Amino acid sequence: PKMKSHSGTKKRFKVTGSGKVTARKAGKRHLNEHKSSRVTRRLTGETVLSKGEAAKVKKLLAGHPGR
Amino acid sequence: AGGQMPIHMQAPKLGGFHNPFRTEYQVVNLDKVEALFPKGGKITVDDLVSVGAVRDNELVKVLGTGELTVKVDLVVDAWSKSAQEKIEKAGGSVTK
RNA sequence: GUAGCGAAAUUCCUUGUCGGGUAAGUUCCGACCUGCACGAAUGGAGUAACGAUUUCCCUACUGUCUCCACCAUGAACUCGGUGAAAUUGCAUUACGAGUAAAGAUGCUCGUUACGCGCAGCAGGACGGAAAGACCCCGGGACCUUUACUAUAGUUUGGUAUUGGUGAUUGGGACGGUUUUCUGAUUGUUCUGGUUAUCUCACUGUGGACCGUGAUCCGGUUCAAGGACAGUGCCUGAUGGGUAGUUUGACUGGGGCGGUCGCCUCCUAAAGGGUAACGGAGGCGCCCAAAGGUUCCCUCAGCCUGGUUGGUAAUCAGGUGGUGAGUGUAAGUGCACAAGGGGGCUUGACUGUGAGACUGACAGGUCGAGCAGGGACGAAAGUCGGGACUAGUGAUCUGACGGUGGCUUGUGGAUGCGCC
RNA sequence: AAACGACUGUUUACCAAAAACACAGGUCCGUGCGAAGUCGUAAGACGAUGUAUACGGACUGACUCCUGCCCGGUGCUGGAA
RNA sequence: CCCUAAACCGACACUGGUGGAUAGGUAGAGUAUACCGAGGCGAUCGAGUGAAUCGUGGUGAAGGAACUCGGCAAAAUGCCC
RNA sequence: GGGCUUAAGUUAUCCGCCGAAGCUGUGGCAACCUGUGUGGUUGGGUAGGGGAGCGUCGUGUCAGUGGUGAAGCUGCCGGGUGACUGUGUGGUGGAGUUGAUGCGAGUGAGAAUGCAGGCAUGAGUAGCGUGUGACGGGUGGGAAUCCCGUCCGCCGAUUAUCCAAGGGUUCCAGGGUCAAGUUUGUCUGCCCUGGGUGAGUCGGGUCCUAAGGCGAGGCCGACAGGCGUAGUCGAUGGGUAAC
RNA sequence: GUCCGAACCCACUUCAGUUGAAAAUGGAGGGGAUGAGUUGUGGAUAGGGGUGAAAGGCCAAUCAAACACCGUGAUAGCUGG
RNA sequence: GGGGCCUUGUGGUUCUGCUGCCGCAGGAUUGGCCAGUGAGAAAUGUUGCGUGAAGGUGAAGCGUCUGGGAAGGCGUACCGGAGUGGGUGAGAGUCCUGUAACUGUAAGCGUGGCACUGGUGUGGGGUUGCCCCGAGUAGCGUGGGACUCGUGGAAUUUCGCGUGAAUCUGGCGGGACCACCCGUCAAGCCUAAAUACUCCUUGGUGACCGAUAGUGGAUGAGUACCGUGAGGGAAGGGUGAAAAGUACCCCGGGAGGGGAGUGAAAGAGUUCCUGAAACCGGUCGCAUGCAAGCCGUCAGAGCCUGUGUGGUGAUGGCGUGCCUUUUGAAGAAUGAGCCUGCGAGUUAGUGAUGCGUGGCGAGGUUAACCCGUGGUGGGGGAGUCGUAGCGAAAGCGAGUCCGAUA
RNA sequence: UGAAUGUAUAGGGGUGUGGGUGGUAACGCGGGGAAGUGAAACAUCUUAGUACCCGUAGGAAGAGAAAACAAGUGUGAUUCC
Ligand SMILES: [Mg+2]
Ligand SMILES: [Mg+2]
Ligand SMILES: [Mg+2]
Ligand SMILES: [Mg+2]
Ligand SMILES: [Mg+2]
Ligand SMILES: [Mg+2]
Ligand SMILES: [Mg+2]
Ligand SMILES: [Mg+2]
Ligand SMILES: [Mg+2]
Ligand SMILES: [Mg+2]
Ligand SMILES: [Mg+2]
Ligand SMILES: [Mg+2]
Ligand SMILES: [Mg+2]
Ligand SMILES: [Mg+2]
Ligand SMILES: [Mg+2]
Ligand SMILES: [Mg+2]
Ligand SMILES: [Mg+2]
Ligand SMILES: [Mg+2]
Ligand SMILES: [Mg+2]
Ligand SMILES: [Mg+2]
Ligand SMILES: [Mg+2]
Ligand SMILES: [Mg+2]
Ligand SMILES: [Mg+2]
Ligand SMILES: [Mg+2]
Ligand SMILES: [Mg+2]
Ligand SMILES: [Mg+2]
Ligand SMILES: [Mg+2]
Ligand SMILES: [Mg+2]
Ligand SMILES: [Mg+2]
Ligand SMILES: [Mg+2]
Ligand SMILES: [Mg+2]
Ligand SMILES: [Mg+2]
Ligand SMILES: [Mg+2]
Ligand SMILES: [Mg+2]
Ligand SMILES: [Mg+2]
Ligand SMILES: [Mg+2]
Ligand SMILES: [Mg+2]
Ligand SMILES: [Mg+2]
Ligand SMILES: [Mg+2]
Ligand SMILES: [Mg+2]
Ligand SMILES: [Mg+2]
Ligand SMILES: [Mg+2]
Ligand SMILES: [Mg+2]
Ligand SMILES: [Mg+2]
Ligand SMILES: [Mg+2]
Ligand SMILES: [Mg+2]
Ligand SMILES: [Mg+2]
Ligand SMILES: [Mg+2]
Ligand SMILES: [Mg+2]
Ligand SMILES: [Mg+2]
Ligand SMILES: [Mg+2]
Ligand SMILES: [Mg+2]
Ligand SMILES: [Mg+2]
Ligand SMILES: [Mg+2]
Ligand SMILES: [Mg+2]
Ligand SMILES: [Mg+2]
Ligand SMILES: [Mg+2]
Ligand SMILES: [Mg+2]
Ligand SMILES: [Mg+2]
Ligand SMILES: [Mg+2]
Ligand SMILES: [Mg+2]
Ligand SMILES: [Mg+2]
Ligand SMILES: [Mg+2]
Ligand SMILES: [Mg+2]
Ligand SMILES: [Mg+2]
Ligand SMILES: [Mg+2]
Ligand SMILES: [Mg+2]
Ligand SMILES: [Mg+2]
Ligand SMILES: [Mg+2]
Ligand SMILES: [Mg+2]
Ligand SMILES: [Mg+2]
Ligand SMILES: [Mg+2]
Ligand SMILES: [Mg+2]
Ligand SMILES: [Mg+2]
Ligand SMILES: [Mg+2]
Ligand SMILES: [Mg+2]
Ligand SMILES: [Mg+2]
Ligand SMILES: [Mg+2]
Ligand SMILES: [Mg+2]
Ligand SMILES: [Mg+2]
Ligand SMILES: [Mg+2]
Ligand SMILES: [Mg+2]
Ligand SMILES: [Mg+2]
Ligand SMILES: [Mg+2]
Ligand SMILES: [Mg+2]
Ligand SMILES: [Mg+2]
Ligand SMILES: [Mg+2]
Ligand SMILES: [Mg+2]
Ligand SMILES: [Mg+2]
Ligand SMILES: [Mg+2]
Ligand SMILES: [Mg+2]
Ligand SMILES: [Mg+2]
Ligand SMILES: [Mg+2]
Ligand SMILES: [Mg+2]
Ligand SMILES: [Mg+2]
Ligand SMILES: [Mg+2]
Ligand SMILES: [Mg+2]
Ligand SMILES: [Mg+2]
Ligand SMILES: [Mg+2]
Ligand SMILES: [Mg+2]
Ligand SMILES: [Mg+2]
Ligand SMILES: [Mg+2]
Ligand SMILES: [Mg+2]
Ligand SMILES: [Mg+2]
Ligand SMILES: [Mg+2]
Ligand SMILES: [Mg+2]
Ligand SMILES: [Mg+2]
Ligand SMILES: [Mg+2]
Ligand SMILES: [Mg+2]
Ligand SMILES: [Mg+2]
Ligand SMILES: [Mg+2]
Ligand SMILES: [Mg+2]
Ligand SMILES: [Mg+2]
Ligand SMILES: [Mg+2]
Ligand SMILES: [Mg+2]
Ligand SMILES: [Mg+2]
Ligand SMILES: [Mg+2]
Ligand SMILES: [Mg+2]
Ligand SMILES: [Mg+2]
Ligand SMILES: [Mg+2]
Ligand SMILES: [Mg+2]
Ligand SMILES: [Mg+2]
Ligand SMILES: [Mg+2]
Ligand SMILES: [Mg+2]
Ligand SMILES: [Mg+2]
Ligand SMILES: [Mg+2]
Ligand SMILES: [Mg+2]
Ligand SMILES: [Mg+2]
Ligand SMILES: [Mg+2]
Ligand SMILES: [Mg+2]
Ligand SMILES: [Mg+2]
Ligand SMILES: [Mg+2]
Ligand SMILES: [Mg+2]
Ligand SMILES: [Mg+2]
Ligand SMILES: [Mg+2]
Ligand SMILES: [Mg+2]
Ligand SMILES: [Mg+2]
Ligand SMILES: [Mg+2]
Ligand SMILES: [Mg+2]
Ligand SMILES: [Mg+2]
Ligand SMILES: [Mg+2]
Ligand SMILES: [Mg+2]
Ligand SMILES: [Mg+2]
Ligand SMILES: [Mg+2]
Ligand SMILES: [Mg+2]
Ligand SMILES: [Mg+2]
Ligand SMILES: [Mg+2]
Ligand SMILES: [Mg+2]
Ligand SMILES: [Mg+2]
Ligand SMILES: [Mg+2]
Ligand SMILES: [Mg+2]
Ligand SMILES: [Mg+2]
Ligand SMILES: [Mg+2]
Ligand SMILES: [Mg+2]
Ligand SMILES: [Mg+2]
Ligand SMILES: [Mg+2]
Ligand SMILES: [Mg+2]
Ligand SMILES: [Mg+2]
Ligand SMILES: [Mg+2]
Ligand SMILES: [Mg+2]
Ligand SMILES: [Mg+2]
Ligand SMILES: [Mg+2]
Ligand SMILES: [Mg+2]
Ligand SMILES: [Mg+2]
Repeated sequence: PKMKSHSGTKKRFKVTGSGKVTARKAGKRHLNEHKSSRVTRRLTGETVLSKGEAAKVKKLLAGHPGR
Repeated sequence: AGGQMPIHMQAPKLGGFHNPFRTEYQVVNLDKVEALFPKGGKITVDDLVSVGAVRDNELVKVLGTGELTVKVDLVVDAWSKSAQEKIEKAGGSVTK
């Protein structure tokens, strides 16, 4: 049978043109008042995963190209 | 992950949405057009770019990375501004 | 906490104390009350009779014993027949003092010992038999309850079954008395609450009759109820009656106690890092100034003089470099002040981030330069909160504001996305 | 002679026969009969071919003398501004 | 045909369990017990041998619970008038 | 440990030797690096990673081979760095199977208190299930254990006799001694063959009902089903004619 | 629901057995033995249920939820191989 | 849309009543386009085909050699629309059974199809005044279920309980809802084929098993046996080509053996092919009764043998099992009495992701299915991956996104 | 024929007209409907509408001739791949 892809991984991770795995930075959904604009700038970007985490995400995606 | 909140839970969900009616433009470049129609392709068409390679039964947008030293009449579905500018500079045209 | 009872089937201390019994009595039985922690239908205190119940004593009686002996028998033992069992890494399987996974037939150093049988005894082979029940850890089961979430049942009201006619009580329709109105209303319709009636709805019932010569059942009828009850659906309450489950870890075993994230110091062995239920403390804030900027100032202590006034309030002179101070722990800092004061302000900005620091990662931290638009300063310039480092919470889901990217035939709407 | 249970009985087949259970007696609560209670989805049935001197539940446990104070908590019963 | 069993229930040709009927004599209250009757059996490995020891019985000087957690077991008592 | 001071004790110092799978010499194997004439470095190893193989079975193809003896089994003589092996040589055996090269695996066992069978160990050991047998004669290949007889002992509210339940041919006669019988056995409740059970009255049915079961219709229940009327069964009882 | 005591029913003590004669018995005593007695035959109650003079006892020789089959090759961060 | 209202049209008529002495309908052998045993508003005899169940025919070899036996060897011929097998005393194309090919089928309830009989039967155009078009239904509310959708922005669909419509200028659907547009006409019914399956029947097949395997079952197998019952549930295959199964004699009561016969073989004698290991013995060689032994190993005398290598081994040195699990085990931690057999990394996906290798290459590749009853081959490009990325997306595009066209 | 009873029905008496009963390996349709398991606990969810069960077929069944899709043209019953 076909292998299903992981739903959370589908919704959370992207794969770039060069095979890099990127996610959205965590920690900016709420409780933003005490955070400086510098902290929000650090948390508003797009993070590139480490090699091990990227391999795990690629295993979780059943060939799904990411969101 | 051993009980630690796993990456696929700690990372925030990329939100957004998908366009239900999004169409994807098969793209051909001026490098490829020049290479596959070197003898000054007079009137290239969707069928001609398909017999070369455009993956037919799709819209056949033409993009403009290249030089296009020849004169060519593209007759395709949509084109980029730089591609159009290069085409009229070389002396060709686009249609549709 | 009464009557009564009490070192008791209850008394920890405890062999309480006294008295009886014995030559000697932690037991006994009668008392004391100092009841750790009696007590009146989970009955209190008694009680003739009863007890293969528990306890103490006397007598009789005895191999229970001093202290065993002897006799006969079923096994044991020899011969003939028949003929298992658990167990089993191995074998030509000594002792001593050692050594080693800390208890050796098997290793070391020594000592002793001819080969093989038979009857015996149980010190060892950590002997055999049962993948320890005790303990802990994982799972399960059943039990309990004011654990959680449900549920049968019981119960509430609505509504359907469900109709007829009334009164007695509230809200309008509605005009046309009042006085559209603070206040009164009536009639003409409409709609709630409550309540009493009526009866080929219904009740599964009391009598009679018939199916039938049947204590079932049904039908007819009478009586009694009666739109109630019953039942369906919806709904609130109740519900260990029942069901599924949860009930953390660390820990010099576990339990109890304590602890769990963040910050500072020491341990920490002069980079960084470094554990213990190691040694000390803090944090879950605060401040519209205690932020920004610009200019100005120097403290604490000590000595002397001085109304109230004293060690110490305010004042003067002298001395005094950090020992004062710092919103808040501690350290590193800060007198060039980052400490004290005045002026003007909102940078406690928007768009950014070269380049680095630090973590397994999520992440945490610093940051030049630039644009916009400001504050302060004559300018140089400084300003993306606070001398620095704690004052915090990923994701999910939902919410508000803005934006308008998307919207399933189109236009809206609605929903979503983005910030 | 003391403790316990009044007694005869009953009980852990296969480690406990007892001071445990039962018991006669006692009290409280429920039940007006299609009873309450119980089995069952229901019809039915037991209760009972019984009718409050009965039936069901609870605790106590022959007999003698007795059974005190507390309704704040919880439960039950009644009441409904 | 077996049938208070070698034939049934116990895996056995198993010192266990299995309902009913008949059931004489003497001693005796007796269907207890002893020895016998009607009738039936000698039991399904034997032969020996004074070992220790274990089981099962027997007797015991003087003492008489000194035993032991405890008079456990045994002994004594026992019937009729 | 023996023993040692007459050091074989301590200490300073000198001269020798012993001593490892270390080093060196010699011979073989292997991995890697290197310019590729040389040479250099390396080769303990659990978990584990990489590489290259042995053996078994099936199978495509080619070459074959086999009663002048395949497979299997079992000796001897050999071979390889290993799993293993000989195209050496016998024995047993009686119908298949070898080499090359591919292909496919139910492809390798010493452990799982593993499963099945066979067989050891304990061991000629414990036991042979309450007891009283003795003798004379007989039978027989064989007799404590079979038959007959005589003594003796045992049971006798049962070790007797007859039923029910249950069993099912064990009953009788004759033949038998592999197995079974806790020994032996000529014997048997065993084996083999044949035979044996006679009812108007006995015990049941043809008669009766109890508890209880089933239950025409029926009532109840989503279905499945529950209950129950009329009935109809059901002895452990009633009724019923022989000694 | 008297007394002593056989049958009968029981199971208090002790010894033996404990690879037993026996997966609970045997020897010696012991309790009840006209009663809430005991026993034969047939029947009824069934597994979250039965029944229980109540021990969580018993329900076909292991019952804090029987047995058989099925879901099923349940699952096991554990032990073994 | 239909009914109605009309302008016409019914198969050529014997020539009946009614509507108007117009027309309508019954009528009757006869055409007849047709249509038929089907779901089709229906269902009743005679004639044309190859066959299934049984059968029939079915080609073509001898001679020598060794052997118990020829299918083997050697020589030499034949058949083949037949060389697929399986038998026969060993390995057969021509010995047997068959096979190829052809043929028969009477019969079937036969069956399938055809002809005949026989049975059944037209519309087109206009019109809209009117009439009809499936009701406790659709909807709505509520409590549940199914839809990717787990109550939600909740369409569509469904059950219980309430409530309850329009009906053509109408109803429903197009994911709340409304409008328009597009589609469609629910609340009546029947419908072959492609699809699923095998207790059975017939034929065939297997890099499937070969008696601990394969069914539990190659045999009295759901049997023996166990359980009250539901239920559980085995083990045991092989003489030889042919019984020619050992006449007769001897020891023995027999059992068993010894002679002899049968047979190629009897050490193939029925417990019978082959006959391994554990295990149990006889014989021979050496060692062993002064010795402390994880049982071996290295050194090594003597003896035996010499089939000149082998067997044995006095005596000396060194030396604490295997596995598991462990910081650490000879361990007095676990498991194993012994041998033989059996017993654990598999398989399936046009799964995911690497690598090796082969093909093709800016292209690669098919899936279902169709053809090949002749297979493993050919077709099939629907799809799918590569061919452009960036963005939540509109979109833009070698750029894009955040941003101010920074 | 017609009860109570008036209509009449229930019922009763004929007649025998037709059908039913039960079995069956898989496949079908309609309905009822687990748990172990997974989620490293667990309750939503999962397992799974699976196991099992009830009713009921046929040689196949079910479905089926648009109150359908589509999205601007169009497709034209259902089933299956
Ligand atoms: Mg947000
Ligand atoms: Mg902010
Ligand atoms: Mg956590
Ligand atoms: Mg005292
Ligand atoms: Mg005390
Ligand atoms: Mg005293
Ligand atoms: Mg009181
Ligand atoms: Mg009280
Ligand atoms: Mg008390
Ligand atoms: Mg009392
Ligand atoms: Mg008292
Ligand atoms: Mg008393
Ligand atoms: Mg007693
Ligand atoms: Mg005395
Ligand atoms: Mg003896
Ligand atoms: Mg002997
Ligand atoms: Mg030590
Ligand atoms: Mg020692
Ligand atoms: Mg030693
Ligand atoms: Mg040794
Ligand atoms: Mg000995
Ligand atoms: Mg001995
Ligand atoms: Mg010992
Ligand atoms: Mg032990
Ligand atoms: Mg134990
Ligand atoms: Mg254990
Ligand atoms: Mg246990
Ligand atoms: Mg639990
Ligand atoms: Mg249990
Ligand atoms: Mg109600
Ligand atoms: Mg109501
Ligand atoms: Mg009234
Ligand atoms: Mg009335
Ligand atoms: Mg009235
Ligand atoms: Mg409870
Ligand atoms: Mg509970
Ligand atoms: Mg669970
Ligand atoms: Mg835990
Ligand atoms: Mg502790
Ligand atoms: Mg712990
Ligand atoms: Mg440091
Ligand atoms: Mg350091
Ligand atoms: Mg550390
Ligand atoms: Mg300052
Ligand atoms: Mg702020
Ligand atoms: Mg940077
Ligand atoms: Mg920090
Ligand atoms: Mg600026
Ligand atoms: Mg200025
Ligand atoms: Mg500050
Ligand atoms: Mg400041
Ligand atoms: Mg979550
Ligand atoms: Mg659409
Ligand atoms: Mg922003
Ligand atoms: Mg007293
Ligand atoms: Mg006392
Ligand atoms: Mg008593
Ligand atoms: Mg009493
Ligand atoms: Mg008593
Ligand atoms: Mg009893
Ligand atoms: Mg007992
Ligand atoms: Mg009473
Ligand atoms: Mg009632
Ligand atoms: Mg009654
Ligand atoms: Mg009491
Ligand atoms: Mg009160
Ligand atoms: Mg009170
Ligand atoms: Mg109240
Ligand atoms: Mg008898
Ligand atoms: Mg017996
Ligand atoms: Mg028997
Ligand atoms: Mg007498
Ligand atoms: Mg007697
Ligand atoms: Mg006699
Ligand atoms: Mg007899
Ligand atoms: Mg016997
Ligand atoms: Mg002797
Ligand atoms: Mg005596
Ligand atoms: Mg004497
Ligand atoms: Mg004496
Ligand atoms: Mg005397
Ligand atoms: Mg005396
Ligand atoms: Mg004493
Ligand atoms: Mg003493
Ligand atoms: Mg005594
Ligand atoms: Mg005595
Ligand atoms: Mg050396
Ligand atoms: Mg070396
Ligand atoms: Mg060397
Ligand atoms: Mg190596
Ligand atoms: Mg080395
Ligand atoms: Mg390894
Ligand atoms: Mg040959
Ligand atoms: Mg072979
Ligand atoms: Mg090969
Ligand atoms: Mg294998
Ligand atoms: Mg083996
Ligand atoms: Mg075995
Ligand atoms: Mg032996
Ligand atoms: Mg002997
Ligand atoms: Mg012995
Ligand atoms: Mg002996
Ligand atoms: Mg003996
Ligand atoms: Mg005897
Ligand atoms: Mg005898
Ligand atoms: Mg005799
Ligand atoms: Mg006698
Ligand atoms: Mg007598
Ligand atoms: Mg008979
Ligand atoms: Mg016979
Ligand atoms: Mg027999
Ligand atoms: Mg006989
Ligand atoms: Mg014998
Ligand atoms: Mg005989
Ligand atoms: Mg005989
Ligand atoms: Mg009769
Ligand atoms: Mg009856
Ligand atoms: Mg019926
Ligand atoms: Mg009768
Ligand atoms: Mg009868
Ligand atoms: Mg009495
Ligand atoms: Mg009896
Ligand atoms: Mg006892
Ligand atoms: Mg004992
Ligand atoms: Mg008495
Ligand atoms: Mg019964
Ligand atoms: Mg208890
Ligand atoms: Mg039992
Ligand atoms: Mg349970
Ligand atoms: Mg499952
Ligand atoms: Mg498992
Ligand atoms: Mg273990
Ligand atoms: Mg022929
Ligand atoms: Mg030939
Ligand atoms: Mg319609
Ligand atoms: Mg709708
Ligand atoms: Mg709804
Ligand atoms: Mg759903
Ligand atoms: Mg709806
Ligand atoms: Mg729409
Ligand atoms: Mg249909
Ligand atoms: Mg088999
Ligand atoms: Mg074999
Ligand atoms: Mg076998
Ligand atoms: Mg049976
Ligand atoms: Mg031959
Ligand atoms: Mg042979
Ligand atoms: Mg054999
Ligand atoms: Mg053989
Ligand atoms: Mg010697
Ligand atoms: Mg030694
Ligand atoms: Mg350890
Ligand atoms: Mg060991
Ligand atoms: Mg050992
Ligand atoms: Mg262990
Ligand atoms: Mg072991
Ligand atoms: Mg084994
Ligand atoms: Mg395409
Ligand atoms: Mg049928
Ligand atoms: Mg669950
Ligand atoms: Mg779970
Ligand atoms: Mg788990
Ligand atoms: Mg159909
Ligand atoms: Mg059509």
